[PDB]
Amino acid sequence: MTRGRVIQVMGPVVDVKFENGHLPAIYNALKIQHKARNENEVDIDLTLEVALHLGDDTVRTIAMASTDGLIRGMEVIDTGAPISVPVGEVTLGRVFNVLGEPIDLEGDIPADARRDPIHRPAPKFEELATEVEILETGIKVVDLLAPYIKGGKIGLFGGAGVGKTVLIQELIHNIAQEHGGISVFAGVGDRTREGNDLYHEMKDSGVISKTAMVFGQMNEPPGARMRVALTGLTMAEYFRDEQGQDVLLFIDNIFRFTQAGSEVSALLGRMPSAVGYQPTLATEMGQLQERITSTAKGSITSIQAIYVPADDYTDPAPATTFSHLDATTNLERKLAEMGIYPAVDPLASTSRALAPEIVGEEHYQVARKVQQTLQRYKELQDIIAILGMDELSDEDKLVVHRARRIQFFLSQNFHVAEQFTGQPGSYVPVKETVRGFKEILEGKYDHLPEDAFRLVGRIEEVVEKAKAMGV
Amino acid sequence: TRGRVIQVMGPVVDVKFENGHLPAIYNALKIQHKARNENEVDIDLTLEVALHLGDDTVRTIAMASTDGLIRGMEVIDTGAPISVPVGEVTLGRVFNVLGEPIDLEGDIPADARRDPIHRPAPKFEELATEVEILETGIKVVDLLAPYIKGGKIGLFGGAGVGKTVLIQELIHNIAQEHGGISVFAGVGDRTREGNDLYHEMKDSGVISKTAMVFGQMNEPPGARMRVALTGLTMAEYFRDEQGQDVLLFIDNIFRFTQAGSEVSALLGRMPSAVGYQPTLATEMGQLQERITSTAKGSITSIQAIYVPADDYTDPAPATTFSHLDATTNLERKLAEMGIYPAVDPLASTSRALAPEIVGEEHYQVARKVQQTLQRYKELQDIIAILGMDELSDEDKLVVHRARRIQFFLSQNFHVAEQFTGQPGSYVPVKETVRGFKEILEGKYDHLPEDAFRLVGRIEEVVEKAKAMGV
Amino acid sequence: LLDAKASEHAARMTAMKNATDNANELIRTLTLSYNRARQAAITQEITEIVAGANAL
Amino acid sequence: SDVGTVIQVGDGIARAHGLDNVMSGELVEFANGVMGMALNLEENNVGIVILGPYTGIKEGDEVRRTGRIMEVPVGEALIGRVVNPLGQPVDGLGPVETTETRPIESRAPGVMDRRSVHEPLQTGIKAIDALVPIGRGQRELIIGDRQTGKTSVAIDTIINQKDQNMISIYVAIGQKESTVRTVVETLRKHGALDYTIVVTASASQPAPLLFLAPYAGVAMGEYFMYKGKHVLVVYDDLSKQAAAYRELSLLLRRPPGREAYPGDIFYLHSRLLERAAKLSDAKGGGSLTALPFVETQAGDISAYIPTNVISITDGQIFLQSDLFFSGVRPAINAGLSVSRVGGAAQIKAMKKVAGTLRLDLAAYRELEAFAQFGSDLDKATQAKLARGARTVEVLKQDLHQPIPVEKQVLIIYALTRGFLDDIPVEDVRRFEKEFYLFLDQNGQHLLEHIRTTKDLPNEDDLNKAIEAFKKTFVVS
Ligand SMILES: Nc1ncnc2c1ncn2[C@@H]1O[C@H](COP(=O)(O)OP(=O)(O)OP(=O)(O)O)[C@@H](O)[C@H]1O
Ligand SMILES: Nc1ncnc2c1ncn2[C@@H]1O[C@H](COP(=O)(O)OP(=O)(O)OP(=O)(O)O)[C@@H](O)[C@H]1O
Ligand SMILES: Nc1ncnc2c1ncn2[C@@H]1O[C@H](COP(=O)(O)OP(=O)(O)OP(=O)(O)O)[C@@H](O)[C@H]1O
Ligand SMILES: [Mg+2]
Ligand SMILES: [Mg+2]
Ligand SMILES: [Mg+2]
Repeated sequence: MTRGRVIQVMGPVVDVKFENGHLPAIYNALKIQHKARNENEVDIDLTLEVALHLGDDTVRTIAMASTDGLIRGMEVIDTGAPISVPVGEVTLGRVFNVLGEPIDLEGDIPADARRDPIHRPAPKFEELATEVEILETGIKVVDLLAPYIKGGKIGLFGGAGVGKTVLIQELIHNIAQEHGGISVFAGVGDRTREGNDLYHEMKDSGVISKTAMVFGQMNEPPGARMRVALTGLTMAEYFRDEQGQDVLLFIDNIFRFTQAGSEVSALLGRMPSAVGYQPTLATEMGQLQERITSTAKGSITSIQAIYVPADDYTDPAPATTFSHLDATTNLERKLAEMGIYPAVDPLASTSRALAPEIVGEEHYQVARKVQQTLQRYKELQDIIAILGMDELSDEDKLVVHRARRIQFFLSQNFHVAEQFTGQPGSYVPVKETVRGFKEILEGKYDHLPEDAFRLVGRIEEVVEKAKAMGV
Repeated sequence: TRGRVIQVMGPVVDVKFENGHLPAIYNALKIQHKARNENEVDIDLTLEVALHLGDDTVRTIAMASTDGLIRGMEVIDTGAPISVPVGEVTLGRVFNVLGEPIDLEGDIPADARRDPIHRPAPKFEELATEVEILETGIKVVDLLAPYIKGGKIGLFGGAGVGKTVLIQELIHNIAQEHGGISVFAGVGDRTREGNDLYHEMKDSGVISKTAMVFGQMNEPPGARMRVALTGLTMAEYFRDEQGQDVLLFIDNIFRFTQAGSEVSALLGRMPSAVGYQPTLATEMGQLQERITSTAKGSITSIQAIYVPADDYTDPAPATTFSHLDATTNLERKLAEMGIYPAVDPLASTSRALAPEIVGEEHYQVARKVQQTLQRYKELQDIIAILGMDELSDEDKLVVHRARRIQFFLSQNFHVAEQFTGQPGSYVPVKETVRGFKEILEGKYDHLPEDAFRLVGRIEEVVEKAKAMGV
Repeated sequence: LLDAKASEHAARMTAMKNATDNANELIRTLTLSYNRARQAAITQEITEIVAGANAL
Repeated sequence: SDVGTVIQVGDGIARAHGLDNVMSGELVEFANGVMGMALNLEENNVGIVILGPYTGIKEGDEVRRTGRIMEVPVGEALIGRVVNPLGQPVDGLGPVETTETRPIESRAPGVMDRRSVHEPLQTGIKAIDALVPIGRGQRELIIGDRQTGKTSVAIDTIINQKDQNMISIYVAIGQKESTVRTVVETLRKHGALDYTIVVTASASQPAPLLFLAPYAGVAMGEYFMYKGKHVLVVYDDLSKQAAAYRELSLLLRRPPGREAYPGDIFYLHSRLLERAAKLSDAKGGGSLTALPFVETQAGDISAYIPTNVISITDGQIFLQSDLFFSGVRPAINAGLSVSRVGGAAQIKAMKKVAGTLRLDLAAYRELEAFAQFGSDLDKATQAKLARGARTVEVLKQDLHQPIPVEKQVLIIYALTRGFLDDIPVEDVRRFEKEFYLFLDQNGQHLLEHIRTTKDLPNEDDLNKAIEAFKKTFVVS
């Protein structure tokens, strides 16, 4: 009947035999509740999600908590539905797990409050809305070279320890104060120290009242980590459609969704492809990322961090995700080690809004002209690496001087960096950012030394920092 | 004694012959079904055996699409290999892999002789190995890798570099003059080029001395595999029984090797190397060792090979390199610089560059050019990092001459009339030696380098410079 | 002129020492990237071979 | 009988038991109403690919045989509608109201049924029309890295086909749906949708429909082609069709290959791209035409999927990111881009004005590389190096700004014949615009002759007009 039995256990994966003619649907949830009937046995609460129909009345299921203790013959109840997450105003101010249970020790959510499914179909072509206006973050490099878009997808690529989370915290600080709207923070594979740290940042700020948080972390079993992103997004989808409020969705590491799928996919019995990745990588990523869209009813802007597996961009997972993103910044380890914070690649980062219409002609001649100076510097990298700058002549000398100025003037002092370096932070408005680049490009500040162009806000700050040195 | 289909696995089919009178490897079968009801589709199919499995069951590769195939149909056993019309009936007409005429010109009679496509290769008792030089009028080949009359010639290159264009220049020159049958076949051939070649043969009148087999890129793999053997059985009949000397043109013989891979997994073979069949060297040997010039008569053979991923270290090109007498390798780096035809003057070598088979004066000039171009290759690294002015007078004079030699290997073809406006040239061998000797001795070094591109004779280079104003 | 020519040759000598030292350092850095790649390709070809062999 | 039952369901792939009379390539119908295609037939299991949401198909559901091979709906009613790979309307706006169907596994027109392509497809981009020409029925590949301008060169082509009796199809494979709605609104604004059909296969769909989408698109255009009207087709990514087959196949369990691609990648791409042709006068002289796309990681020409597709097409247009960031747009590497039909696909004037151009912009590229390492140079090299730079300027062109062919030939005649040398390099882009204005107000006779004759007018008159403008133009 609805009761089914366990037959095989294989790390994350479990196999459930059901009665003939009464099998669960393909994303449906099951329950194990067992009380020890002898000293040897142990007691369990667990829930599982159906993933394949295996033949012979058997359904293969990924699990949502650790399967240690599972004894073949543990009985299974059937929920009849996908994992159902509590939604409404009751979510605001609360911390959650994948199962929907509150982990904040403030109570438990009333059983009569409506809970909606996690797996729902994607939005239709008739509904989607396309518009462009520019979102202002005060960070120099984003505002000139690759501007972010309201209602879009914003992606932060980088290798291990290269500065993804600090840029996310600076974005939270500036944007969520000015936003006037709902926020959701969803942590997939997030270092636990950060979770204790942020909950306290949000309570101290008073910003907690207008936001909700889902966490599944590095310690949890692989199954729970996949479904956590989908869990965060069903709450956000209620705020955009039924309340009608505009929303921000922040995802801590989107790479762990593919990585968790890679481990469980091999045990589910699928064959592997490329560098060990599953044979369903494109479809699984796309099913999640198509839901994250602006609509006629309202708008979601999503800020995502992508961990590159090694410093290898060509690896299949990071490159499948590049196509779904509107604005992208790619941090580079080599710059971080030179001392350029934030470490954005000026020539690799791209966004749909660097168009003469959207950002305006002035912000346009200036942006392309910056890229032209920097690209020449990469060609001259492999000559100046051996001989030095004696071989260079004429235009080569002038181009390297101005490239050094530009590359240090893209670096900034952040309010979130105060916990590492004693300096105060700076916010640079766009009109200042565009104006500043022009004077460097004309050559009006040729005399000032390169060490005065680091970690400053608006251009004037370089003149007083030079005057402190006297060089 | 009839048969029944059991498994249809894309290109492969499995037919179980219950009589116990199973067929043979390399034999061909027939599936002729008329639709009983509206749901079905009429089918006409030929299948060539590959393997005997256990339960009275045989694996077969199809020569048409397996769409509309239903389990339980009927297969008729011919009892022989695929059989092809051979005789004067082939001259002037185009046929499919099975010897059925594609062209609208007519239908071959059932009284005609047919021969079997499969046959053991010629033997050491009756092969032969005399050398003569075949003139083409193309500067690079006539100097650095002379084609040998009665021998195998191979054009190697990666995708989109000129293999097809160079075949059309050789066919304009060599086809008209030769007095013997010429067979042209097209394994894996671009159709927009098969149709163009028919109209080119009709313009000139080469059609009366020619026969054609076409197998397009869009056919099932089985057809692409056997379209090389069909052309070869026709050329063999003209060599052996009629005794006239002959040319064979095979277009993209890599597509023969590539087809085997597709069918290997469905036949049940384990994989080898870079996703290749366990039997690569065998199949290449069986086809290639039939393409010979015997004591009875000569087949001069010209083939195009595609270098699978711009990697000359791949198995299919490497194995192929062992079976050739002359080879020209085409490089995309030269094609980017616009030096056409884009031929490597170092990697292209032929067994005929020996003093006796070409003369002392020819050999001296040829090896001396090859020293100049190898010296320019090492010196380019030093120039790229340190700069050209840093170097000695002898090093400067090498770079001077090597630039001119490399551009003077380029030539204006008749098939480059459509691609480059200018009409085209034929350079006799004596002239090519005179000119290259002048470049090496420095007589023409005063002229500006831009005048050596896409030209035929050295006389022309002097005038082209005059227009520039030098 | 005697000061000028003595100081030139010296200048060329200094540049050439530093140029050679930069080149030899680049050779060890590049050499390791080649070895890292050679090891990488070998593992890939083996895994594609064994994946098809496991399927069949 | 004709009824079976599903035994395995997963990842969009199903196996059924029963269904004895099925054909390879049939359509099969599940109870839920989702449709499917049979691709394998073992002794006890039929292998079926699901063409819809599989979250309602359980083991022990029934599946029943339709009796039809895979068929796509065709008719004049599809023009101006946004549709699925299966003939199902997506834009809203109700039914498509088609009349008949065609197989998606058609045979290509054979040898002896085709003619040399002999008529232009004027794109309105100077570099493509002058250097890398396309003629009706010639396959041309647009290959570049992400965000290099590839989509723009295609959309600009559809917009500049309004006057000619052309029908265009845009197949979006693997694209996010918001982008396709943006493309459709862009076409509607330029008035393009009135003669176009959009086929959509968004990244959320089961990979089987991504795989069927290009075939559906050509199946829709060949209907018009065999009726005589000329057609153009665009495939937004064939590299996403390849990825989708790899999942469809690796999943089916067919063993792997080079990378993890099956060996049947070359067959898949040949089957699709060989249905593009120019039919002969007996068949009524129609034309299909094709523009596939291919994205390459790190901008590399030498790789497995790129070289397979470069082997099938009748030329290529390779777009480079390092040119794109250096101010040349649209950025086309002239050294790596060549057209096999170039020369036949042009009006007589353009053949005479601009014949050596693709090679010319290659000699400048090499002579630039050598002289950055040559110090002093002679007179013949300083003269020639200048022409290439003058040429690279004249080849530049901004987004959504078409230039008619008669104006292209006149500016290239200044460029090839050499009157353009006097103007400094920085003023060349500006000189062009003033020349077009002067030509419209004063020089109606020269343009009249070009539209009338498809040939160049008398040299003395042309020299007179251009020399006179060189009096009017003001320079640094
Ligand atoms: N803007 C900055 N100001 C000061 N220090 C910085 C800045 N950006 C990076 N760093 C330093 O580099 C390190 C970056 O740590 P961070 O928490 O941002 O790593 P991460 O990239 O988010 O880690 P992970 O890859 O695991 O997710 C810290 O030591 C930090 O102090
Ligand atoms: N001699 C030549 N002169 C001028 N251009 C040439 C010459 N040879 C080749 N080309 C150019 O290069 C192109 C090569 O196209 P072609 O299809 O012949 O390449 P391929 O290497 O034979 O292709 P594949 O490997 O797919 O069979 C020609 O269409 C033309 O543009
Ligand atoms: N001639 C031009 N002048 C200026 N900007 C141009 C020109 N041509 C293209 N661009 C710009 O280049 C970018 C091209 O974006 P687009 O998405 O069309 O590129 P793509 O390479 O086709 O993208 P994808 O990789 O998704 O296929 C836009 O910023 C566009 O405005
Ligand atoms: Mg983090
Ligand atoms: Mg070719
Ligand atoms: Mg695009």
